[PDB]
Amino acid sequence: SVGFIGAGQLAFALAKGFTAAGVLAAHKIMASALRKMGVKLTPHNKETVQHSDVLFLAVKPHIIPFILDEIGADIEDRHIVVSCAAGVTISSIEKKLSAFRPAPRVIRCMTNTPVVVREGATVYATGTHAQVEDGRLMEQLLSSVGFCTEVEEDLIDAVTGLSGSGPAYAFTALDALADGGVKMGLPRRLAVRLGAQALLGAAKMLLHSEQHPGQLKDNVSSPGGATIHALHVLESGGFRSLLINAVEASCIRTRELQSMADQ
Amino acid sequence: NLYFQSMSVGFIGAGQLAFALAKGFTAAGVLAAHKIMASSPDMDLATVSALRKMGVKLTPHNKETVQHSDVLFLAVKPHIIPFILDEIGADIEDRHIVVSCAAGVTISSIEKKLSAFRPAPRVIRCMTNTPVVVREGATVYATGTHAQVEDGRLMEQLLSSVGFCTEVEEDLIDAVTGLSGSGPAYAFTALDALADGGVKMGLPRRLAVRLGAQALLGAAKMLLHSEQHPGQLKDNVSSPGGATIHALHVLESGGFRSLLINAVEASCIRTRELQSMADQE
Amino acid sequence: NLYFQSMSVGFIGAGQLAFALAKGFTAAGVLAAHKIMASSPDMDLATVSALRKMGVKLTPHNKETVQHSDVLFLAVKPHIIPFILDEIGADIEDRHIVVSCAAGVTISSIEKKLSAFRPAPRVIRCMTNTPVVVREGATVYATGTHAQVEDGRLMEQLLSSVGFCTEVEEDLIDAVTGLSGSGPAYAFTALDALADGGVKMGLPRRLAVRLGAQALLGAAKMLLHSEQHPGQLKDNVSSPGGATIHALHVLESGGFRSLLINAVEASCIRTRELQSMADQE
Amino acid sequence: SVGFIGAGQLAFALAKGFTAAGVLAAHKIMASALRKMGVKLTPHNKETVQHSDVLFLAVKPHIIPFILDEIGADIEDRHIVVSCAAGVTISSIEKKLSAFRPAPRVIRCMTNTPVVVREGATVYATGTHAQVEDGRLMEQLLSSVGFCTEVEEDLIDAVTGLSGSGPAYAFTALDALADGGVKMGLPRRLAVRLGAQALLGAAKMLLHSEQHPGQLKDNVSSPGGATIHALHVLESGGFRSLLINAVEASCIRTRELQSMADQ
Amino acid sequence: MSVGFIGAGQLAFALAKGFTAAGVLAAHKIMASSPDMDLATVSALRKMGVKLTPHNKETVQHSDVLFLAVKPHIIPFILDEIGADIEDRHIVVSCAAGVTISSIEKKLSAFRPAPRVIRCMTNTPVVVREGATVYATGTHAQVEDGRLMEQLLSSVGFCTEVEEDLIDAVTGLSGSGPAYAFTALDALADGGVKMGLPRRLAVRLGAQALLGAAKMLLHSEQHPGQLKDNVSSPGGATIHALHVLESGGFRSLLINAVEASCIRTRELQSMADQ
Repeated sequence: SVGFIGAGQLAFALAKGFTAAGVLAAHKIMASALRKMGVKLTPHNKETVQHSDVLFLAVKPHIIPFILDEIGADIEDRHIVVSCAAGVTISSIEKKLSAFRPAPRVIRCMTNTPVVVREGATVYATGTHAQVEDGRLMEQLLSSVGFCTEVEEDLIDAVTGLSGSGPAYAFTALDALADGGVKMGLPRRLAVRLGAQALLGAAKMLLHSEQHPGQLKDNVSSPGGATIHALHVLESGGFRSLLINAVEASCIRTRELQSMADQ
Repeated sequence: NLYFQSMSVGFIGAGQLAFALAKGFTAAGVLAAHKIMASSPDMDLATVSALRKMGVKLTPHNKETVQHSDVLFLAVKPHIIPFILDEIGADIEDRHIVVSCAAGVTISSIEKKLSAFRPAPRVIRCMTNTPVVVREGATVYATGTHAQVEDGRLMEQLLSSVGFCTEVEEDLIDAVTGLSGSGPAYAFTALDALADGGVKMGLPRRLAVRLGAQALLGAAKMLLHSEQHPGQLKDNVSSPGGATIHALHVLESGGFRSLLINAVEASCIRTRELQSMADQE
Repeated sequence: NLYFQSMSVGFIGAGQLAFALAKGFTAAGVLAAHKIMASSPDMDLATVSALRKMGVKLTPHNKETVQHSDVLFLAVKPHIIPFILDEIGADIEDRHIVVSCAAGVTISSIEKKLSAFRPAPRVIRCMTNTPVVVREGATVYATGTHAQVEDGRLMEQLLSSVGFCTEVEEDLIDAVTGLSGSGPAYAFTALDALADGGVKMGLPRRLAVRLGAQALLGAAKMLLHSEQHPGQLKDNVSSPGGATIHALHVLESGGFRSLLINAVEASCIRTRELQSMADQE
Repeated sequence: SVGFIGAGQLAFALAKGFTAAGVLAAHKIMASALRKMGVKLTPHNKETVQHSDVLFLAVKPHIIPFILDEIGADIEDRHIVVSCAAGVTISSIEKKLSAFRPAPRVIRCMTNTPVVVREGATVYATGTHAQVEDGRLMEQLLSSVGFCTEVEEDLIDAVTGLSGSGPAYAFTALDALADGGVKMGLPRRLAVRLGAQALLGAAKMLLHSEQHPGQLKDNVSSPGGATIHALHVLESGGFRSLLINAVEASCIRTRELQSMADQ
Repeated sequence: MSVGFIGAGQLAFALAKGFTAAGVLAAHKIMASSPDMDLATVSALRKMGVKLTPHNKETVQHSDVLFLAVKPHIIPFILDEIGADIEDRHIVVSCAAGVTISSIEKKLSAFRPAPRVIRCMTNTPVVVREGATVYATGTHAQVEDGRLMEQLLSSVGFCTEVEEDLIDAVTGLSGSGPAYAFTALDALADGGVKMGLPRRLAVRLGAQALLGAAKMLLHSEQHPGQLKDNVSSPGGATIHALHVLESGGFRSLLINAVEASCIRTRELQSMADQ
């Protein structure tokens, strides 16, 4: 049994991904188009906690404690509490929950919206009292909707900057690539389709290759060709540096949010 | 569905594109490796020996590839095409469909050269990309004057086995080159850079490369499976005050969007130049 | 609908905002001009004499405005608010709703000052903008500790007569200031620049000003009447190879988008500073 | 009776605008959601021309002649031919049509998509054989869906750069303003609503004022305030120059398209 | 002596207002003609005492000195309209942007030989009698014509004779100059408002600062760099501010403007000479 606290864009994404995986029946999950896929709903978080065994929390960082205060009394020995809330630290969750019952089993998750098409990127960190089997169960569950691996909690800020914010970098890139295609005479719908297919195929090539991305870049840029001409104009605008800047900005903002959680 | 489990394919050229197409086609099961022959001027390349291990037939003689083939792919550097056409023109038969992947080389230029030998050559111009090697390529094609309707149908069936494929008017192919032709190199560059940023912020390189590649693959699949605008998805995922909208602002401040427009335009314009450089000679 | 055709409104301040609100309210017919009183320290301003011609009552004495009013708008420079509250605090009655439009001045700071005199002051914080003068303003409000539910309802009815109006949590008002508070100045700047571009390309200035203002008004109305994303509308209107997508590229190359993000952020941050500068004193 | 040749985004926009104006009944217009509002449809341009008195042409520039060749024989004395096609010159239309019948009555229109909410910006130029009453009828028709005025044909390129492309500049601006609002903590939907309302209100203020936009800027920027701080950061990025660059780029591209028409 | 204006735009008004404010001409001796005269320009000119008429030929018949202050591409049309009405007594003074003495003489010479033509590059501050004007004399202008022109244009500001091939550069500098100043003053006022000044005071102080600095330079033998040195105390506010101007290439932007305006003027002279 799984539950969600928050019905944001990441709650639906995970529920859609889990049900599409066939790893969970839609009626064994309740949250606090969901009904269309057969997801029980409620406006009282206490009802989800009662229902749940593994319990997800999807809320804004500054909202989490209020759910914890409300449900803290109902956390049982059986519960694994999995927080996806951006910037909320394991420490802040355990401190709240330990006021009610000692040894809350807490896992901190950093996932992304492509779990909705089962191509997510997820990392997780295990809390003070999570047993070894809890982390293994987490990895098996989140592996059903994409890549999943364990990290130390102090890398989640960096992961956020890369694969957490990554999809938005890609949506920005795909909008611009389609603008470029339209400038050069392509219909908008075809430009969006072609750019998305190019990025998907390149990403899969890299994941299926043992080679460096620079190596694949080299392999595809013929001497004097169209592609190396285009790579030059990327380089002249500092394209690489902007993506480094982005990962860094999102990571650093996550640290500022983690500090507000730990205040 | 058209029956072609018994047709032969040839590549003039044995480089990255010929390898990627042969690998994708055989992995799709639509062609048996022994029905594929590729010819290379320098048969000491890495792509050549990998074609051998696949079971493709390799030869130094372009005429042998022609005599083997029903579908004939031209996958050589562009300024080589006029010499290849002179070399094999008299070996083109009525059965041949000639599929040019040479960037910028136009249908008219190919038909002009081949018409000197036998009238009505069946020519298709293709714009595809290396991710056909994992069957996720992006392919467009344009059909020539003497290409029968069934030739375009066969073309689309074959290239759809290794990725997206659709027919366009020839005058869009230069723009497609700037977008999905060059597209994978833009993504490889972005992925190297994203991984550098992950490493700067403390991730191991191997994990940074894996995470950034998975983010890009997932985002692209989301867009393809959504009816929605990429701006709508950007809005959907960017929580107020959060890490992502902070990172998007630093992308905007460097003109990130404009660089990708610049790239599509430059690749397209260079493709037009190569085509005009061709015809001046 | 709440009956208030018989309540009196007062403005502390008689500047641009007080004029714009009085003009919008009277043009909406929701208030008669003689039910409005405004007080100014310098009654030699242009806004003062225009208020006179409208039929608004003008006075130099802030206490007289308070004794006249049921709804009391504070529309003065921000660092003036502490002195005004000291001056009129003992004149606040149980009937008064105090509506602060002072940028950055927080509900807590106002309630602290007014609580010294009479407990439970009814305070609402407003963030509105000058286009209320043509009844197309953008207004948000936040209700204070002692504001009854009906006070927020009355507030929204009144401010909705002159534009969009909705209730927010107080901690969004700084961001609203950066966006719709300052927004009209960003548009005036853009319209001057657009007109310069029209004149450069040969249009008469008067026509350039009219065309650019109409383009902006129409585009904004389209967005408000569409469910769609502004990126979707940008895609809808940008024909392949056309004039508009060429112009969008030059906007992107200068980081146009990032400048507007920078502007919203700077106005918001300055608004936070003014609020913190307040409380340090 | 009115007809449309092309069912692009501008054909629907005009038909939606005319029907919303009550200046035309939807069934007195045919094109070559339209049926939903009661607009007769057909795939043969010759059928619209037969049906029509005033005849609009909405097609890509490089497509116009093919409609003219197809319908040229059917143009009658009664017809006013109104081209909205981007970059297609009066000269290129009259030259094609005069091969069939002398003295075609041609008007060249530069309108924009906000005609769909009856806030368009339209200019028109009258051709060699348009009578005076034709231009007056045009102005009355296009005034029902926004501002309309006559110009010389050699200003249409400039108008395109300003009010033709203008709405896209505004959609770009509104997306960025909403990104800024979201960065500073606002929900996306509220940020989009507030920014659009701010731009609409500012534009209306300017249209209802006799004052200069600089004058309204001055009137609203209080000393030391939030707004003048934000205006400074616009100025430091050359904000004004980018909008000049845009009007110029769209105008110049229109000239290049007019040259392809006149080749 | 009497003066005519073909054209009633901002520059013909400025000259007419300046000439009348100077008293060198009684306004009833001034005629202006336009096919569509601005609503406020009619009332201002009529209250000024300026005779108004829609027919360019009435202006010509009325005038001894005849200013042409119209959009450049209109000029060939004007010259063909009035060319037959030019007499020996006429001095034709062109203010039209980039219209060359050659293009005017070629047109006028078709009607009567030896048209007396002067080309003028003036600016709008003639309206407050602080204009900057240069002029070039044409092939058949007599020596006394140039003298009369300089005496007239000196009544409303600085005036000196130049070779015609410097008028493009003069356009870039003093012709366009006032607009550079108006742009500068708006920005300086934004800066004053940013730092806490009321808009009205900021506008007044910046305009007064510019006026006084320009007068200092005019009344000085000294280099502008030398005046900059005299007012910049060590470590002070002013040298700090000059540094941030330097870091943005302030000087280069003004050189760019002069050059761009000059070069645009040459493009307009080519169109006239086409």
